[PDB]
Amino acid sequence: AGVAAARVNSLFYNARKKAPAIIFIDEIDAIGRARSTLGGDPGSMERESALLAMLVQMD
Amino acid sequence: EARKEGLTGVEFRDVAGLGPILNEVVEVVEFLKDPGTFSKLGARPPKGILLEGDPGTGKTLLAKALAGEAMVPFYQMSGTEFTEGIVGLGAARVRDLFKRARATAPCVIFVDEIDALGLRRAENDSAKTNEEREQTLNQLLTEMDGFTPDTGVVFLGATNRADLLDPALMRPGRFDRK
Amino acid sequence: VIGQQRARKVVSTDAMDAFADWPTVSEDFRFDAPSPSDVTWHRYTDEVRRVLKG
Amino acid sequence: AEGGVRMFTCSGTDFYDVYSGVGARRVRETFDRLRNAAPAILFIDEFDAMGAARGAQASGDESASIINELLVQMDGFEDNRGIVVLGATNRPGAID
Amino acid sequence: AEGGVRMFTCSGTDFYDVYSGVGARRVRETFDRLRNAAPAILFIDEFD
Amino acid sequence: AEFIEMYMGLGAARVRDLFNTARSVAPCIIFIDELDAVGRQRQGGGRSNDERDNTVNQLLTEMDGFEAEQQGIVVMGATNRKDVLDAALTRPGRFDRSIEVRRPDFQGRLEAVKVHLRDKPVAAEIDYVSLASLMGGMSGAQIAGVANTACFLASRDGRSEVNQTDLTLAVEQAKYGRRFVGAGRKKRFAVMEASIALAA
Amino acid sequence: AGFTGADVMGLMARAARMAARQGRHAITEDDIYAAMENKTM
Amino acid sequence: SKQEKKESQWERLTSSRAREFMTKDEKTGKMRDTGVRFEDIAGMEFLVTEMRE
Ligand SMILES: Nc1ncnc2c1ncn2[C@@H]1O[C@H](COP(=O)(O)OP(=O)(O)NP(=O)(O)O)[C@@H](O)[C@H]1O
Repeated sequence: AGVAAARVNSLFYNARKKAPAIIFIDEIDAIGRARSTLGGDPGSMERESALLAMLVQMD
Repeated sequence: EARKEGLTGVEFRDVAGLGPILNEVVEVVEFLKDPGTFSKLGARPPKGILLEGDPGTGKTLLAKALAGEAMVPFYQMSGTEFTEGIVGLGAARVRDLFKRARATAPCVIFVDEIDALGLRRAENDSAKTNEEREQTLNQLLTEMDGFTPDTGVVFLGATNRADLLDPALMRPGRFDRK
Repeated sequence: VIGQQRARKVVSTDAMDAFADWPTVSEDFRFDAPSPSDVTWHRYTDEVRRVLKG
Repeated sequence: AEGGVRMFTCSGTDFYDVYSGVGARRVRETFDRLRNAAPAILFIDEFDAMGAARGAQASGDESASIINELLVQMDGFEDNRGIVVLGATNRPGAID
Repeated sequence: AEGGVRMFTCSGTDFYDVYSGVGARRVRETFDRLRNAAPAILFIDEFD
Repeated sequence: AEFIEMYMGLGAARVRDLFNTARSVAPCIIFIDELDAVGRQRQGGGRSNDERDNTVNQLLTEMDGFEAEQQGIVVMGATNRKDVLDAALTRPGRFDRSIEVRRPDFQGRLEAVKVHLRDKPVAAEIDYVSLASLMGGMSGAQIAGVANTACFLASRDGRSEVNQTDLTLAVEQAKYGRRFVGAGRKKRFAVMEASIALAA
Repeated sequence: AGFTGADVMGLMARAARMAARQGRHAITEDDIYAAMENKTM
Repeated sequence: SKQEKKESQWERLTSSRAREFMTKDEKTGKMRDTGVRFEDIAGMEFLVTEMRE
C-alpha cells in the first residue's frame, strides 16, 4: 500500500527537477480510470490513491 | 493437537455399494503396505486422491476404511479449520501435520472440507478474508509438492463440489486420481 | 430455474413419471410451432374436455 | 425446574462475527463455560441463524467455521455429565 | 473583494488521504485558523 | 493458470518477469496457453476486471509497448476462439500471423494413427486405410486414446499384439459408447426401427 | 453555440497560438475563425 | 541494521521506474534514443503540424 502514490510522486518530482521535460504515460486507462462507488477491495484503494497523487501533482 | 488415530477398526467390509471403484483403494492399500514392491518396476503411486461426492456418501469413513485396512497412521482434521481468525497460524498446522506424516510414515493423511481452501478465490469477498486463505492454500500446494512418492504417505482430500475447485489443486502430479 | 436443494426423496409419481420427458437443454434448437387460432384452440380444448369427462 | 439443573440462554446470531474466527473462539468459550457447570441445559433461541444450511447464505467462510467448530466441539463430546443442548427454530427442514 | 474580507483557499484532495490519523486534525486546524482570522471565507474546490 | 490471481498487481508483475527474462535470454520463443480466459474484452462486468484487464494492458505494453523493440522475439499464444479475444490483442502488429488447427483430415488421420504405432507392439496385417476411413470425426488425443485402449485390452486379453478386429472394436467402443434393457422394452425399439427402415 | 466558459478561454488561447504561428505578434480576428478551422480537420 | 533495512526495501519498491530517454545514459557513454522523427510518420499531417509548433 502507498507504493503507487510514492511512485507517481517520485516520477513527477524528478521530472519537475530536470525541467523542461516530457512525461509520457501510455495506457493511463489502468491508472486514470473513473473512480466507482462500489467495491471495498484494496486494489481500488491503491488505484484511486495513485489517481489522487497523479492529480495533485499535475495541477 | 491433530486428530491422529493409531489403528482404525473400520474395515473394507463395513462399507457397501461402492465395490466397482473400491478396487482403487485396495490397490493403493497394497502400495502403502509394501512400498518397496512397487519400487520393483517403478509403478507410480498417487500423490494424493481427493475423495468427491455430495455429502452423505461417506467420503470420511471409506478413507478411514482404507486406514483401517492398512492399520497405518491416519491423520484427519477439517480443512476449513486451516483458516481460523488469526493470520499466519493457519499454515502452521499444515507444516506440523506434514512433518508428522513424514515422520510416522507409512501413514495416510486425510483432510475433509479442503475445498473450503480450494474453492476459487471469489471476486466479491474481502481480500483480508482471502489473503490468509491464499497463504494457507499455497502452504498446502508447496508442502504436498515437496512430498516424494517414496516418503510412504498418501494424501486424501474430500469435498462434495468438484466444480468449485481451483485449477492449481487440479494439477496432475498434485492430485493424480479423483 | 433459480433452483434449490432439499433432503427429500423423489415424489411418488409426478417426479418419477417425469422420467419419460426429455426436456430441452440448448436454446438454439428449441421448436415452438405458431400458436393456434382460437378456432383451432376451440377444438383442441374440446378434446381435452372430452378426455376429462370420460 | 424438573431437571434440578442450571439454565443458560443466548441467541444464535450472537456467534456471527465481523472478525474472522472469533465466532469459533466464542463457540469454544460458551462450550467450555457450559462444560464446567455440568449438568445443565443450554437453550439457544434464533437457532437457524447459526444452524443455517451451507451455501444458501453469503457467509460461506463464517457460517462454515461456526458449524464445523460447533460440531467438532460436540462431536468429541463424550463427557456429557447430564447436560443437554436445545436449539429452537421454526424451519426444521432448512437445517444442515 | 466587494465584502472586503480575507479569503482562504483549499481543495478536497488535500484532506483526503488513505492513511490514518490525519483528516480530523487537518479540518480542526483549518477551522481554528479561520476562527482566529475571522471574518473570512474559505473557498474549497471540488467539495465532493 | 499462473497469470490468474486476485492479489494486488501480481499479474502484471509476472508478465514483466516473463518478458524481461525472455529479453535477457533472447533470442527466444514465448509460448502461452489459456489466453481466452485472461484476454477477454475489457469492460466493467465484475469487480475482478479492475485487476483482470490491468494485467492485460501490461501484456499489451510488452508485445509492442514503448522501447520500439527488444530483439524481435517470437510470442505465440494458444486460444480456442479468436472472436473472444480483446481487440488490441488480435491486431496486426502484435500477432502478425494467425493459423488454424482443425481436426485431422483423412490422410491426416492416416498418418497420425501410423506414427502412433511404432510405440506399440503390432502385427503386420494392418491396412490403415480402413481406420482412416473409419475414425472420421475424432481429434488427435482421441486417436491416441484409441491406441491406449487397444494396448490395454490386448494386455487384459492375454495376447501380445493387436490386429484388424482389435482396433475396430477399440474405435467402435470409443465412438458408439458402451445399462440393462428389459425384453419388453426391447421389442418396442425393434418395431420402431424396423418400421422406419422399411419406410425409408 | 453550445460552448462553455472554459472552452472560450481555450479558444482564445488557440487563437493566440494561431496568430503566433503566423509570426504576427498582434492577434487578429481571423485567428478566432482559424481556431474553428483547425479543430475541424 | 534493523531500521533502515525497510527504508531501503521501501525506496527500492517505491523508486522511479520510468525509462529515461534523451538524457545522457552515460553509464557506458550512451544516451537512449527512439530513432523516429517527423518524416517517418506518413498520414497524420494535422497532428504532426500541431506537435511541430
Ligand atoms: N456409502 C456408504 N455406505 C454405507 N454407509 C454409509 C455410506 N456413506 C455414509 N454411510 C453412513 O454414514 C455414517 C457415517 O457418517 P460420517 O462419519 O458423518 O461421515 P459422512 O459425513 O457421512 N461422509 P461425508 O458425507 O463426506 O461428510 C455411518 O452411519 C455410515 O454407515
